[PDB]
Amino acid sequence: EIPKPVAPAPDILRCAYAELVVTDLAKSRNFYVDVLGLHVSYEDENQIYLRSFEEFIHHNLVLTKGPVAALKAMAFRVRTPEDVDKAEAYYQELGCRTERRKDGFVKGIGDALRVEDPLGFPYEFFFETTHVERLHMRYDLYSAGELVRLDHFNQVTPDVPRGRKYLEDLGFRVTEDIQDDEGTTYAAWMHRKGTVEDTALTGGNGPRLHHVAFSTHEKHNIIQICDKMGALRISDRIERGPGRHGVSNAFYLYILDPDNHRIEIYTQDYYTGDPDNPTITWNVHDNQRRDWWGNPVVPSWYTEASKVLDLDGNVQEIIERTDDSELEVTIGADGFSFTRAGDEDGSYHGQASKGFKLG
Amino acid sequence: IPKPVAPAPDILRCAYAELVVTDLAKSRNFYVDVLGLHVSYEDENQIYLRSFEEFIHHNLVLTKGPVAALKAMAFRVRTPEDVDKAEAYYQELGCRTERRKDGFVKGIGDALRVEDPLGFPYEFFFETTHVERLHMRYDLYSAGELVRLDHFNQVTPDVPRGRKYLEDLGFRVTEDIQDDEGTTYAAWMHRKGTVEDTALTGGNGPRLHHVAFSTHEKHNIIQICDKMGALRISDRIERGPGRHGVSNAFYLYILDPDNHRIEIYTQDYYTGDPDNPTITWNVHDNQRRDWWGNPVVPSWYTEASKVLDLDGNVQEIIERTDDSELEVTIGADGFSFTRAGDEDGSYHGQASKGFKLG
Amino acid sequence: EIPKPVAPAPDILRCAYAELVVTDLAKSRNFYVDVLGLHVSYEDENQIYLRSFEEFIHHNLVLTKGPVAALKAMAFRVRTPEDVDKAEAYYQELGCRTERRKDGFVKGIGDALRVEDPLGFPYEFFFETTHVERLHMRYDLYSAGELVRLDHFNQVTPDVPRGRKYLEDLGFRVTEDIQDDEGTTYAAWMHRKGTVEDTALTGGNGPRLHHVAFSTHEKHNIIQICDKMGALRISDRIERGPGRHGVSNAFYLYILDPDNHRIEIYTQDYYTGDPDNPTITWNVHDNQRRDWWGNPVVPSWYTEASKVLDLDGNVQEIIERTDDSELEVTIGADGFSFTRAGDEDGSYHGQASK
Amino acid sequence: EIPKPVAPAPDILRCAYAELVVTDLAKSRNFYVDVLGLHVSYEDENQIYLRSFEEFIHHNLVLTKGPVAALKAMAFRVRTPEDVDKAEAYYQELGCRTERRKDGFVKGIGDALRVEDPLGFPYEFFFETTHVERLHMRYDLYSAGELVRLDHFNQVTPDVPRGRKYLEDLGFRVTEDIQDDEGTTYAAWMHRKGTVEDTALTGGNGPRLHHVAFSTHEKHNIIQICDKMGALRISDRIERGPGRHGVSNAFYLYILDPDNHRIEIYTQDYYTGDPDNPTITWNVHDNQRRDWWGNPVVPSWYTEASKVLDLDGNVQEIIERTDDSELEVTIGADGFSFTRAGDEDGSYHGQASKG
Ligand SMILES: [Ca+2]
Ligand SMILES: [Cl-]
Ligand SMILES: [Cl-]
Ligand SMILES: [Cl-]
Ligand SMILES: [Cl-]
Ligand SMILES: [Fe+2]
Ligand SMILES: [Fe+2]
Ligand SMILES: [Fe+2]
Ligand SMILES: [Fe+2]
Repeated sequence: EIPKPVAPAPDILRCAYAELVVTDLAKSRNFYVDVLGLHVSYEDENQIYLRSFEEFIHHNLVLTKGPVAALKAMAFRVRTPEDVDKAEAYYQELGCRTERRKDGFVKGIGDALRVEDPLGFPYEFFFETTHVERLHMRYDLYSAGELVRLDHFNQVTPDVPRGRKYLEDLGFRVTEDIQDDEGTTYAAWMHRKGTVEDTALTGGNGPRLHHVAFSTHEKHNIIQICDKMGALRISDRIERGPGRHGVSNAFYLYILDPDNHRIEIYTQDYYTGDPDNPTITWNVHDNQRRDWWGNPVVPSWYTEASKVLDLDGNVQEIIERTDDSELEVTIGADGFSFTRAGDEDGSYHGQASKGFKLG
Repeated sequence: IPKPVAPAPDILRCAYAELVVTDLAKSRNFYVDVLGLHVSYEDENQIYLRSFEEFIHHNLVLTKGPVAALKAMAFRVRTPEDVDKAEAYYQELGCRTERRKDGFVKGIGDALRVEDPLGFPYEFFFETTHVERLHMRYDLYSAGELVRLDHFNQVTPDVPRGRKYLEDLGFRVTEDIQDDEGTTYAAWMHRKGTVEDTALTGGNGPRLHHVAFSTHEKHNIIQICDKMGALRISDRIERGPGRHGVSNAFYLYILDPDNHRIEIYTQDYYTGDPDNPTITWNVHDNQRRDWWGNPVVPSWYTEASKVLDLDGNVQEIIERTDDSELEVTIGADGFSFTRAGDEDGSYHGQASKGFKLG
Repeated sequence: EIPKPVAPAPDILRCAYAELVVTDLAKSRNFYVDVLGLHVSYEDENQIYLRSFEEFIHHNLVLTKGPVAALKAMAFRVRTPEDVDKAEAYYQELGCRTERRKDGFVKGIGDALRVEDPLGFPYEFFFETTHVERLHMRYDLYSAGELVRLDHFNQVTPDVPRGRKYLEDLGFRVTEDIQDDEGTTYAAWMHRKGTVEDTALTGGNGPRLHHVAFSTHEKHNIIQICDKMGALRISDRIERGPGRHGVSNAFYLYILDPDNHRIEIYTQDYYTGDPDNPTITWNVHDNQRRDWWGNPVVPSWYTEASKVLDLDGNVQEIIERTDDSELEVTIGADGFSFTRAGDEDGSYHGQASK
Repeated sequence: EIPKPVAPAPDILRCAYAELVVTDLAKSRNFYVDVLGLHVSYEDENQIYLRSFEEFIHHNLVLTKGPVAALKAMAFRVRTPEDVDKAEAYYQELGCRTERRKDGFVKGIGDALRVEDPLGFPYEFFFETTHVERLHMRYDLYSAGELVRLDHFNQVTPDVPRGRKYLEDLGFRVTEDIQDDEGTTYAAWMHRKGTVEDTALTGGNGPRLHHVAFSTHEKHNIIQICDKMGALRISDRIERGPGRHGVSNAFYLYILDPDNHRIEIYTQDYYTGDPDNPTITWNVHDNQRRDWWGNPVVPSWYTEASKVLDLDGNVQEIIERTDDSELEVTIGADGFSFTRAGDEDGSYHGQASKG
């Protein structure tokens, strides 16, 4: 159990950007710029800095060339410069390794703290950032699949309750979770900015990065991404979806970048900003919890995720989950799911929904 | 099947299906309360339903009976005389016909039913009772509104044989699915200038694969899925939602209380020019049925509705001997590709996206 | 009135393309390609040939550089090559001037007949056309405002009944119209392809071309055109809309090209293919007939339209409408409209709505 | 100038609900429930408590039968019970009339403070509220025009700078505003919850309530409201729109209830929660500031607004704006607006855009 520090938590606004290490920068730029339409804030031979249509901070995604694809940092914006000091004190009290750079780790960010957090994830906290042209009314640029915001991260970690407590102390509130009737938590979603999530925990071997999520305005924009992927004959890079989530109630799509970093495209979750926002707990065997329409969750969605780096840039060693596996208990050999609680009709025993089994 | 000397009836479009249903109240709940179709007439025996933009009496007749099945798939013809032409055409084909001057179902007049050469019960009619066209009744409009009847899809063992017959009847092939060794797995064909009025799916038959209704927009289809989740009947969402390859339409397949399959469809393309370019897809192309490469659930290939003869008895099934689309794509000896010739993004002995057959 | 020929009418499939004369080709190209996203089928220093997303024939729009902006031809595809000969015999019997070019008037069209029709409009009939790549699944090209089909033309003409009967003899079926209780017809819509319209007649001084219309898939695509025009700071070229039509039930927008040629963007009218398709007549004073939400129709919509050319390329002289003016009876000083017939609440007298 | 209290401001979460006095409870029910599809949390013979599709607090709208149609309370929810204490001390230091009830003024709200604020508006602050079934996944109920959230209020007040300063001291941050080159402010928008607005000031004679705004998921849902109103042959109750706003970038529609209370339907503005969120100032003569597509703003939109009540339920006296009138300077007889700054082409003199 991760103790609550005496030192006050930094006041975190929102998820702000991810730095992903990529192996072939030109290939990755083709994906995020040509395919997905993100806007270039800056690039050179080593990095690409990208932002969403409605962003005014410098970037929402930095692609950094390196030998091993991995998450290098997941960055949260804090409310004041002094919150960066607070973050440093808070993580030092937690016994975590920290690194402070007054002029930033990446271009367009100023004073910044990176930490190896207690779950082994590389978090950044910053306030200072170079404002850029906010493109929110640049409909001359707007794509049929336009990514309008950065929405959230999702982290794979072996012990969800341990992580959840730590994130709650840091001021995130859990909006939804997935549990069973035997005490196991499989996943949790938690926010600062008043949407369903700024980050999220998925039970599994970790630390690994499950995905980064961008929003669109409307559901047809997500459909267009799928359609465009078909036209580009890269439909094999559509992992899962499109669908309606149970958890979050968002319309969603998961796609895979050239280094298999998973990207979620997301729209129309709900307001969570009230402090007594009702926490929704879904049962792990409810077949409408992940896809509301009951479509089966591909096994890769549970098993595959990106490496994460330490502050030296080396891959963090993976710690195996010992709690029950969501995959196993729902679609595995001894798995079970239901459409209606207590009804055998529309239930699935040892296989996935809709007539499929694990490959 | 030979081309008759007699002229084909001039067919306008698919118009309505009569489905036999076993429990009329449960079927009513599905078609009216879940799907929002509009009642034109009902009694203890039948429910007559129409789509939002329709002016003819109905697009769907649900008839209570002992064995769920397709009883008639009906096409409207251009003139009263075309019913006489249909009768002569099918008589020359040596098919059983039955003519009723005052119709088989309410709101249809002079009508001919035939057991066609493929074993399917076709109706041809001109005369129909017009009703209030609800197309601007936005006070009634559902978030999932079904706006038109679009097409039928028929399961039949020998696709080329059926195709040639429909071509003689004036349907024109728009798209099809073949392999490199000359097998045909499916064909789509039209009269009204959309991708299909009816379509042939290779398989044991005669069976009715589905009846399709349109929506205005893609979000309307999404809403049907969402509503089915809220009603906790997501298990009746068979396949989708998706984008089709063939037709380019956004789609969904759902199952009614008797397992009759309904497609919801939108935004296919114009085919009314006589030299409309045909499109042939390779059976192993994993974008042909779902453009996004999502797997086709095996029930989509195997399950379909019984059809009746003109006495109300079930038509006997003839087995397909040509290769099975399921088997050559997603079975244990199957394969499909994302890019022709590329092993990356290819699937061998299983479906796309990491699933095998359950 | 225009007598029915004994010669058989050509079998007309649909509206197919318009040739518009434009004064500055590069400015026109910016509007139709860069703003509206139409797809280049051919271009040179004198002409740009453009098509919609789902088209397989060579083009839906030809922009031709010339001294005077005008409609040069409104072209219908016919069902067979022999239908061009039928069109020639038909228009000759009508006493109309015709010109036949076996190798076409514009690139990508073959054997073609142009006529000065009885209403003074330059019609073209052709069958042969060069097929091109049908872009309907090219979602790598698809714009947020994508124009997917050519839908129809709309013609200003002084005597709507006279034109309507002529078009009916040619096989067009009227789907909707606007009339009053005194028996005046103000507009009619008519089709071959089984939508609400391939061409339409608006009562006014003519021959003039009121608009060319393109379809989108969905209503948001039309919204995007407006939003894009705002971002390009050319919102002054949004003439009317976006709205829901009463007539046609379509979602719509009217915009103006650099020569003030009017383009409609249109989606989601209904099927009219059955021969007893019910015809809808609206009362001219019904304030929901043109915009279903009761938004006012700006006067320019009724008064402004494009010149049309004769076969020598000279502008056709205009004949003034003598029947009542829809503008005058609805939004002019002695005009009126209602929301609910017979209710003075929601009625407008001597001005427009809202 | 309204002074900044020594007392700390309450932590305000968001706009939460409005209480509207209406004259015919059945006709108002028909509008809000049958036409617009809002969900009934509670009703009796005197009041109807309505909520949006995604709401979990008891209600977003209370219709209260009474003799004079008016805003009775615009309510904001605060972060903690102790913030209702903070509110009370804050408004007392401002010399405002206050009234606190530990068991609420309306059903479904607990300890609540109502005030006559320095601009003459009845504000309520509360934390405690009865939770109800959150209908956000009830797609069996979802309307083609579904109203999903309460988004904001908009207030008519004669002196916008004066009001703006007061709201900023209260913790609202200005996101967008409308000014001219002569030092006049015509409108401002300001937020707590990280959208463009929780309330907004429109320069005019006041206090009056300009509108209450509800969100939809998508733009087509707003189009459907218009289409439905045509089918019901009540298109005359569509005042303005649908449109794209300049200010806020939201897709919008303004309609009128049976007592002429103005309702906005709104979707797809942007995130403002960062504390250095860039302000956007529009010039009052820019014809894309209110409707981005340049559609004219009808004069009633500027002139008409709802009465508001004091804490005794009497109508607040209206104070006249003496600053320049947005109507007059843009669409009046000596008005002006432009499409492109400095371009005569596409400008309008003494008249509204589009003919
Ligand atoms: Ca258990
Ligand atoms: Cl999920
Ligand atoms: Cl398919
Ligand atoms: Cl109109
Ligand atoms: Cl505005
Ligand atoms: Fe996610
Ligand atoms: Fe189909
Ligand atoms: Fe038109
Ligand atoms: Fe507003």
